[PDB]
Amino acid sequence: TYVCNGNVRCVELLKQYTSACKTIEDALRNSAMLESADVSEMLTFDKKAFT
Amino acid sequence: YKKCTKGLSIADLACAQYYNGIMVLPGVADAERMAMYTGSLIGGIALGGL
Amino acid sequence: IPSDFAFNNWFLLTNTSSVVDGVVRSFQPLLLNCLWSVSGLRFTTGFVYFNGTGRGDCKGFSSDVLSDVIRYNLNFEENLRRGTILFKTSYGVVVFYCTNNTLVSGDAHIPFGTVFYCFVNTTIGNETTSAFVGALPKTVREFVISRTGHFYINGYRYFTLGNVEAVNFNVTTAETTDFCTVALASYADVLVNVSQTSIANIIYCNSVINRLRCDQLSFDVPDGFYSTSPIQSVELPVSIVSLPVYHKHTFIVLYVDFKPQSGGGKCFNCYPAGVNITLANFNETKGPLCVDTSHFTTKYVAVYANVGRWSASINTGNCPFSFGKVNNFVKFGSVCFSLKDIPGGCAMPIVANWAYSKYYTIGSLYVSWSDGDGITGVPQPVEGVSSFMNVTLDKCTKYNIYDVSGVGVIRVSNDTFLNGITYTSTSGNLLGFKDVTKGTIYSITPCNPPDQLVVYQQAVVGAMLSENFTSYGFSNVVELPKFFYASNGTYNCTDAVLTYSSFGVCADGSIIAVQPRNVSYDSVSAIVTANLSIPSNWTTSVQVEYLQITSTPIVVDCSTYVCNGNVRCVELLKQYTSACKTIEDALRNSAMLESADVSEMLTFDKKAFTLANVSSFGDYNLSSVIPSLPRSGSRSAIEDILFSKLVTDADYKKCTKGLSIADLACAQYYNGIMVLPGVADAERMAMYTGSLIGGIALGGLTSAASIPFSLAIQSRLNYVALQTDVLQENQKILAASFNKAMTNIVDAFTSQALQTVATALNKIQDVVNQQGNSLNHLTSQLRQNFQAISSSIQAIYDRLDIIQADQQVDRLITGRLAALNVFVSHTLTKYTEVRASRQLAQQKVNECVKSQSKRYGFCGNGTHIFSLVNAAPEGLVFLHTVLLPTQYKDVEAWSGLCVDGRNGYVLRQPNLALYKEGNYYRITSRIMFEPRIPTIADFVQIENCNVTFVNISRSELQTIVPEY
Amino acid sequence: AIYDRLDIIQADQQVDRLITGRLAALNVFVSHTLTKYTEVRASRQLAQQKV
Amino acid sequence: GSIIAVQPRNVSYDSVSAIVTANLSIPSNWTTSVQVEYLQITSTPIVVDCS
Amino acid sequence: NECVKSQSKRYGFCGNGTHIFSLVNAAPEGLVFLHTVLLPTQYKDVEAWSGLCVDGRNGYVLRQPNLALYKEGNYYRITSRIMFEPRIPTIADFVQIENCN
Amino acid sequence: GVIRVSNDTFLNGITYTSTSGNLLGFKDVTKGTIYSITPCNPPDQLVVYQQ
Amino acid sequence: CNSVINRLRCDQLSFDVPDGFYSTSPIQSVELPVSIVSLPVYHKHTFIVLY
Ligand SMILES: *[C@@H]1O[C@H](CO)[C@@H](O[C@@H]2O[C@H](CO)[C@@H](O[C@@H]3O[C@H](CO[C@H]4O[C@H](CO)[C@@H](O)[C@H](O[C@H]5O[C@H](CO)[C@@H](O)[C@H](O)[C@@H]5O)[C@@H]4O)[C@@H](O)[C@H](O[C@H]4O[C@H](CO)[C@@H](O)[C@H](O)[C@@H]4O[C@H]4O[C@H](CO)[C@@H](O)[C@H](O)[C@@H]4O)[C@@H]3O)[C@H](O)[C@H]2NC(C)=O)[C@H](O)[C@H]1NC(C)=O
Ligand SMILES: *[C@@H]1O[C@H](CO)[C@@H](O[C@@H]2O[C@H](CO)[C@@H](O[C@@H]3O[C@H](CO)[C@@H](O)[C@H](O)[C@@H]3O)[C@H](O)[C@H]2NC(C)=O)[C@H](O)[C@H]1NC(C)=O
Ligand SMILES: *[C@@H]1O[C@H](CO)[C@@H](O)[C@H](O)[C@H]1NC(C)=O
Ligand SMILES: *[C@@H]1O[C@H](CO)[C@@H](O)[C@H](O)[C@H]1NC(C)=O
Ligand SMILES: *[C@@H]1O[C@H](CO)[C@@H](O)[C@H](O)[C@H]1NC(C)=O
Ligand SMILES: *[C@@H]1O[C@H](CO)[C@@H](O)[C@H](O)[C@H]1NC(C)=O
Ligand SMILES: *[C@@H]1O[C@H](CO)[C@@H](O)[C@H](O)[C@H]1NC(C)=O
Ligand SMILES: *[C@@H]1O[C@H](CO)[C@@H](O)[C@H](O)[C@H]1NC(C)=O
Ligand SMILES: *[C@@H]1O[C@H](CO)[C@@H](O)[C@H](O)[C@H]1NC(C)=O
Ligand SMILES: *[C@@H]1O[C@H](CO)[C@@H](O)[C@H](O)[C@H]1NC(C)=O
Ligand SMILES: *[C@@H]1O[C@H](CO)[C@@H](O)[C@H](O)[C@H]1NC(C)=O
Ligand SMILES: *[C@@H]1O[C@H](CO)[C@@H](O)[C@H](O)[C@H]1NC(C)=O
Ligand SMILES: *[C@@H]1O[C@H](CO)[C@@H](O)[C@H](O)[C@H]1NC(C)=O
Ligand SMILES: *[C@@H]1O[C@H](CO)[C@@H](O)[C@H](O)[C@H]1NC(C)=O
Ligand SMILES: *[C@@H]1O[C@H](CO)[C@@H](O)[C@H](O)[C@H]1NC(C)=O
Ligand SMILES: *[C@@H]1O[C@H](CO)[C@@H](O)[C@H](O)[C@H]1NC(C)=O
Ligand SMILES: *[C@@H]1O[C@H](CO)[C@@H](O)[C@H](O)[C@H]1NC(C)=O
Ligand SMILES: *[C@@H]1O[C@H](CO)[C@@H](O)[C@H](O)[C@H]1NC(C)=O
Ligand SMILES: *[C@@H]1O[C@H](CO)[C@@H](O)[C@H](O)[C@H]1NC(C)=O
Ligand SMILES: *[C@@H]1O[C@H](CO)[C@@H](O)[C@H](O)[C@H]1NC(C)=O
Repeated sequence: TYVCNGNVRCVELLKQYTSACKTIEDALRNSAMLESADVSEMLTFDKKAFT
Repeated sequence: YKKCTKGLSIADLACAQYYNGIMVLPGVADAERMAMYTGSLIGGIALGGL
Repeated sequence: IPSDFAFNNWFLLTNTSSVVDGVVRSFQPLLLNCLWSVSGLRFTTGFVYFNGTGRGDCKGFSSDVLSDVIRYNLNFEENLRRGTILFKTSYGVVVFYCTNNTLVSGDAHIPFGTVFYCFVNTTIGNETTSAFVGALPKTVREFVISRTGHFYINGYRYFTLGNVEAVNFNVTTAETTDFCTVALASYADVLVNVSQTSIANIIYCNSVINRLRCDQLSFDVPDGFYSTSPIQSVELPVSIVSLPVYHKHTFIVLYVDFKPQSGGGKCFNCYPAGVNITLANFNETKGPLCVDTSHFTTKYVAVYANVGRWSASINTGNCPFSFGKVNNFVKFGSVCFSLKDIPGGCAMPIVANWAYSKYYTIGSLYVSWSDGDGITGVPQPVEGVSSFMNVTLDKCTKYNIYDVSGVGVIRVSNDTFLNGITYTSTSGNLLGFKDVTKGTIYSITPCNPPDQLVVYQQAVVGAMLSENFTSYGFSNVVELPKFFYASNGTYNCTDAVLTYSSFGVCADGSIIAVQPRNVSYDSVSAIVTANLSIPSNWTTSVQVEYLQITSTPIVVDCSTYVCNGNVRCVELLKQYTSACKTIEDALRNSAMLESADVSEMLTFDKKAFTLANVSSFGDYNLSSVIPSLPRSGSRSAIEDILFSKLVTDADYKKCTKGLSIADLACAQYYNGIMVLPGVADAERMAMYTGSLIGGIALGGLTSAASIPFSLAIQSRLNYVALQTDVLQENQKILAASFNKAMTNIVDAFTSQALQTVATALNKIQDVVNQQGNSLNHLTSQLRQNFQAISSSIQAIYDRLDIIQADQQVDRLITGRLAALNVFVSHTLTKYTEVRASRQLAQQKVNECVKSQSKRYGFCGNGTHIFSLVNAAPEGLVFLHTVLLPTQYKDVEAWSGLCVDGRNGYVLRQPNLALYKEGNYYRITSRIMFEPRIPTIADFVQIENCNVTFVNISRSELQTIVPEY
Repeated sequence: AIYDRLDIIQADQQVDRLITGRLAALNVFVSHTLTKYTEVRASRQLAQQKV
Repeated sequence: GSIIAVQPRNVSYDSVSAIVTANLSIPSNWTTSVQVEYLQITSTPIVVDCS
Repeated sequence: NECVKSQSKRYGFCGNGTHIFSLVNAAPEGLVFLHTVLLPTQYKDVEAWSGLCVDGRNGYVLRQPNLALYKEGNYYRITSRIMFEPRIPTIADFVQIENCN
Repeated sequence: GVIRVSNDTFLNGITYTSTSGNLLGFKDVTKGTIYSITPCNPPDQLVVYQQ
Repeated sequence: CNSVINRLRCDQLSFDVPDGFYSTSPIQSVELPVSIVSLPVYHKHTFIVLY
């Protein structure tokens, strides 16, 4: 999306360099999921506290 | 963005981001649980093991 | 294709040098059409005409299709069978001679199996030429040739031909079991895993799962959220919106005259061609032409149907614009093309084809231009009426509005938008345009919004979409507010097997409102009358952590890494030493700094050495974590499993000799990336981890031996609170839970605890990925030449004389030093971050491990008992045993009662609280139900008695509290 | 518009120098995201550590 | 110039032990040793005019 | 503001041992400190009991973790876990426990 | 560099190159034997003491 | 700049280089016979000449 902009040809050429990009987007994705895990872990909910 | 790719309004800046692929994820501390949490703790300030 | 098919005879096909032991997605002719079983192929093999006439079974799926490719895989023993090879092709016949004997004619047999002067006669037109066999194949196990004519034998294609019609495998077979099969097949796209010259398996890229998996460049992609854009690329009508103007005729035209010399093989004397420009009339006074007005038009006309095998075309000369698309909404000003050559303009190459054998290059009119807005091109020849503004709204469209091209659906919008004709976004893509005729406006909605989808258990169930639609094989795909959720499976919403920050997902695909982990913690409260709950029966749960503690030390020689051993590059580099010298000095001193720091942390105790003995643990059977007993010499199961998973340190001295091909790490020495032996190398690192791990059950003592562990742990916990129990069942149940965490969690290697270990494992694999792709990012920045002709400095010297050699050499070194400073600055950011995390790790091993902190939320998410520790790839891992609430214990608590007399009690220290279990009073802790005997040492006097409080005199206080 | 301007071969040439530069800036951005992650990690430690 | 197997700094620290019958060692006669530290506390403020 | 003003109760923080106080000066764009500290130089032998409980229903456990008895002679003294200081024995640090071994 | 005789089938292809792109070894056309390439000038690390 | 010490010191662009570990590649640059490995093909005469 960010580089092809929806272009099929740019997609085909990009795919051969996936390893770099795939690594990039995997890093940011896993780190997003990591930090989301971390926050969710911090997140707690109490029925006593609600009221 | 699902609701801004239709309708009679010109898309907002954030919607333009979806169009360009900068998918801004809904915030981890989205309003619902974030508020439930901030509330749970803020009540935990005057609430103790009881 | 069968699964588990060994296909050992089949092989990979590579244009360039073959890779080893890697997985790559690629296009291969793998859509097998007809097996065409050999069935003992005899001397009269037969001719294939690119047809399904194959003597074979179709194996169900992919039964029969137009056969696009023919291959000759060979399955036979190491035997010589008399044979000949004859090739039939459109150009003409090809015959192959050979002679096993040294004589050129010799004996006309191609060697079969392992292994001669052979020749080939190729007749083209009426001319016959002879080709030398040259190199003799050791053994041919798979042969291949295409229609397009590419020929690869196990890769490294020697050449490629024009095309072919038929073939014959003129092999006389003495053996009855000559072959199993020899087939025809068709192209496809697949992926390939080959290891150490042996293929493992492949994955067709058909399903959604297999599609994304192919994109993952692996097998069995793990569960998670991934982005897909499945929008159909099928061409659709494209609406045009334009600005009103009466179109003057500004369309370029062309003519050509190609003398028709025979386009067959025999073009010994073949004529050239002369083209005459048809764009406009030329007066030789002024060479350049002009534009009548600012209008959109361009066309190309030519005649090429003059020869049997001829095509004439132009690609691009020295100017960017590609002729023939000039009409595709291009805008220029006063380009003023001229046939006669003039400066400041590009030229265009013209070429003629004769079956690709020879290119009859000619040069047509060079094209000149000026930067402007007037000249323009439209695919339609005439737009003079100026009422043509094609418009499709809801359908997918391609659009050009006022020279802006995009793809999407036009949505009618009603807004004044009086500022200007059009508005573009921050990126620059137009959002909407107001119509010239009436002031109405149309927004542009993107045609192909990106889609997010979820795969679970190697299956895609559920997808996050913007449309209310069921796109799955299951039954129901519900809707949602402000956003939609796609899962075609039924919704019983029994329970959620997946959890994201803003949603939850059932095993069946039912969506659930994100529910945060429900936890009921207990916090201290002021002296009050209430019914209270204390944690009583705990069992221990390992909460695994991973701590970065160093980074892999790396040193780079300026000369090695940039010169590559080149003396000339060394001489030029030396003048810029100050920068590089500063760089390598910084990284070197910082390496020595961090090595000093670790060594300073490193300690060794003779008392501790022995403490790794298995006798100390007793019933605990910690064993796995226990450092192994010295094997008649002067390492734990987890560290070993982790090492066994080190997939995806030695001395290069021993790999620059020997019969083995060098390993990847050895290649690093060759390229000058001298990876230093790890500071915490195995020897002292292990001696240290052992010394401390024994220091956990070893305290300041005269001897160097162990103490019974059962009495020993009691002390670490006492730091948190005074144990008044004698018989510790918790020990044995925490051992059963601990070793069950090791059984199960170590099986996970090879309960929220499981989430913790999943996080830690993902963290270690993260740090291994980040280091791998860091140095791979470096060695790929060496794989790329910023501006050079090529990356090889040597080959550059071959290519170039000194002066311009130095020019591209130093632009290379400037870019390499730039990336190198980037890398050393990432090393410095890694140093400051590994310094913070060293502070923290060093800060917790010496505290939490040695003496439980009084800070809850630090280590253990509750009352903490002690922590284990081991080594890990470039980091530490700990196992903080802790005490948490499992069963609460009811109690009643008074409101800090003051005695009726002037005596009245307030708290002597905040961490205790009375309660009334019965007539007698006991003062259990705020962190356990331990029944501390009541005692005066914790009392205080306060006058003001609230009658609502205890009724006791100072005398029977002794009968109430056993103060003395 | 580059595809409109260009035939495949040199189209791929300017396309891939584009993507090389875009991936370069993109790695710059993901590395600033990683520096932001390590810093927001320190400050998460501290915030989480004070609440 | 003789090479030696890296020996880490030998140190015999003392850590607390649970109530037990044993012969124990307490530090008695100390003399003070300065352990110098250096702490970054600011950075050299710099301003640049675009023009 | 901490270690300098009031010695931390965290060993391994400042001084690599028992810490006494810290000096401070300025430096190019930074600070430098001189953390005076107390470290082991000469150990002092002692004998320590296994948290003995009295024969009567009275029996002793530790009132706070940082001390330890020892038997220097017939009389008992309760030196700290961080020094050989001879704290006079005292009831303020005692507790009762029935089970006598 | 110096060519070192190597004995391995290496049946995948004629030649193999490293991650950098420098060839590691090549198999002979005549007989299937292969030769590894060992770097001519390995970098050296040296220590200076008391000048 | 004759001795090893004075050689590295000249590279240090200073005097009395402090004690430490430094990288040197002293391999002789003297020209040596260079072996050639090639792919079998009967060479047609494709050599440019000049007058
Ligand atoms: C080693 O080097 C050699 C060269 O020395 C490489 O060989 C080349 O490889 C490329 C692909 O990497 C080949 O291009 C492909 O040609 C395929 C054959 O199709 C031919 O006929 C069809 C129908 O008439 C034409 O459309 C093709 O292309 C022609 O027309 C297009 C129009 O745009 C022109 O641009 C071309 O110049 C031609 O004039 C061919 O003549 C062809 O099927 C294939 O197309 C698929 O892949 C592309 C890219 O993804 C898609 O855009 C296209 O839609 C097809 O993709 C789908 O098609 C299949 C059909 O089964 C569907 O099932 C799937 O959905 C699939 O995704 C492409 O055009 C090139 O021809 C070839 N050179 C020669 C002469 O053989 C090797 O690849 C290389 N190997 C290594 C190891 O790198
Ligand atoms: C590519 O191939 C497989 C995935 O299917 C992975 O490597 C292969 O793993 C199999 C496991 O069955 C190995 O088979 C075993 O090899 C050992 C070693 O000789 C042998 O003792 C056993 O009897 C069994 O045959 C196979 O050798 C191995 N192939 C390799 C290493 O090339 C690998 O993960 C796959 N690649 C990826 C990353 O997809
Ligand atoms: C055989 O191949 C030829 C092409 O040479 C084709 O014309 C014919 O249709 C094929 N026959 C069958 C039965 O497929
Ligand atoms: C096969 O080759 C033999 C000799 O090599 C020849 O006698 C025979 O005619 C050939 N047959 C065909 C069908 O080419
Ligand atoms: C080509 O074939 C002819 C006869 O078919 C033969 O005389 C000639 O020697 C062949 N060319 C060679 C062997 O190079
Ligand atoms: C080829 O056929 C032979 C029979 O001669 C058989 O032994 C061998 O297994 C086959 N090779 C395969 C299936 O790869
Ligand atoms: C444009 O409009 C005309 C008439 O409505 C039609 O003939 C033509 O096909 C249309 N073309 C496109 C691309 O919309
Ligand atoms: C085209 O070619 C013919 C003959 O080759 C010539 O008479 C004519 O002037 C040329 N140009 C145009 C624009 O017709
Ligand atoms: C969503 O799609 C379903 C499927 O047909 C349809 O019944 C429903 O009316 C649609 N709702 C909206 C708001 O588009
Ligand atoms: C799920 O819902 C379907 C349809 O309402 C129902 O038939 C089925 O019994 C339900 N299953 C469970 C486990 O609730
Ligand atoms: C969290 O809340 C639900 C709501 O009633 C309750 O059933 C459950 O006991 C709580 N969680 C656990 C693990 O007990
Ligand atoms: C809970 O407290 C009330 C008074 O606050 C008391 O009467 C009751 O007995 C307590 N609960 C139990 C189980 O004793
Ligand atoms: C729970 O605690 C009580 C109190 O000591 C004990 O009697 C009981 O056996 C414990 N139960 C378990 C399962 O540990
Ligand atoms: C470990 O201790 C046991 C008993 O404490 C003893 O039998 C054994 O010899 C010890 N290990 C070694 C290596 O001596
Ligand atoms: C625990 O002890 C038993 C017997 O001593 C032994 O068989 C078992 O292997 C030990 N546990 C582990 C994990 O080795
Ligand atoms: C003290 O006791 C009185 C009853 O006489 C009551 O009204 C008041 O709330 C109490 N105040 C406290 C407990 O602070
Ligand atoms: C460290 O160990 C050696 C080994 O016997 C010992 O001689 C020495 O006393 C220790 N180090 C110091 C500084 O005392
Ligand atoms: C060491 O302890 C033993 C008993 O554990 C004791 O007999 C001995 O006297 C102690 N050492 C000294 C020097 O008193
Ligand atoms: C060591 O400590 C003892 C105990 O006070 C003291 O008498 C002796 O003088 C001290 N020695 C030194 C050198 O400080
Ligand atoms: C190449 O080989 C020939 C014969 O072995 C010899 O005359 C020539 O000098 C050699 N040259 C090189 C550069 O090895």
